[PDB]
Amino acid sequence: MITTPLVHVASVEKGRSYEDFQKVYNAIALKLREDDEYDNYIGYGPVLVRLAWHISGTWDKHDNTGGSYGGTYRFKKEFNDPSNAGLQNGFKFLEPIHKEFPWISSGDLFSLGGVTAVQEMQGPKIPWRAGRVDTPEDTTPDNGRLPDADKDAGYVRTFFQRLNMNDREVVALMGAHALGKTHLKNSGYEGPWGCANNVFTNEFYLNLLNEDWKLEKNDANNEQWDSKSGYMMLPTDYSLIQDPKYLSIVKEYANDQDKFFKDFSKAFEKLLENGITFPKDAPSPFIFKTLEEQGL
Ligand code: HEM
Repeated sequence: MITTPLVHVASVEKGRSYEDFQKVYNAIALKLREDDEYDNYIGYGPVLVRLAWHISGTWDKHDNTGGSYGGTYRFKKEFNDPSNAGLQNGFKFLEPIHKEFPWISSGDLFSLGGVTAVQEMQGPKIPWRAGRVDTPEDTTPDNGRLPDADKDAGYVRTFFQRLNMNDREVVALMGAHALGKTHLKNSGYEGPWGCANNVFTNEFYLNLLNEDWKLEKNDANNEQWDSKSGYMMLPTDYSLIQDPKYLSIVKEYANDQDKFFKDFSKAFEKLLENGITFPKDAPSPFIFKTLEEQGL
């Protein structure tokens, strides 16, 4: 025995088109607007984006294991990954939604939520594609493919390689750290990254470059970069600044929100599609209208 990389073919939910997804979208979107009290009124947007990434983040380019495709997060093994501590809130918010549209696969719904959360938070438009098919439980990836936080630029670069992401991709995607914040209880990390943490903007790069960062120890006994302004950064975050390579992307993005959003949009979609072979007859990526765009 030899390891051919699996091949995952996207098969659109039987009989669904643009209009159906848009509906899933608006639901998620409306429920975001409605459950505003979550996490100190930060809302469910950031967790939802955290959920889409972590479901895609199990991917291993070599043997085509993990990734969005299978919706394996719905299983225990994955669901209980110490790395996904806190994600249950997102699962919990997506549920009722899955009730209303039972016909959507899990990878599809989970991926779709992140996209929504992104657009709903005024970030860019992320072209999405349907077609992920739930896979059995044995197809769940063992715990541990998710990055550790107490590392450096070397680790982060080596890590992203497994997901086929390059430096510009890594920095673009990291910017999502402007959303939500760290909860000690989840991660051993505590605190926000900046002020506008439920509106997607380039705040993370700016902060990274303009604040006065100091390595301290949290109540969890780990080290984090604290700014006097009350923000924080992970070591992996602070590293985007020690690497010289990384550092000029950060500057470019802190300099142009615009580029930043294009770069992210293209990479986030990639993250969400890693591992899936879409047939050529497959349709194009949809691009959901936001509620606003819809007058809803
Ligand atoms: C080196 C890579 C990464 C590491 C080590 C890292 C780790 C972290 C940690 C530990 C937290 C706090 C979790 C908690 O305590 O609730 C966090 C939060 C989160 N992560 Fe990352 N992150 C990684 C990559 C990224 C990626 C690429 C994305 C999205 C594109 C991102 C999006 C988020 C967001 C939006 C949250 C906020 C979660 C919330 O507010 O509950 N992260 N991540």
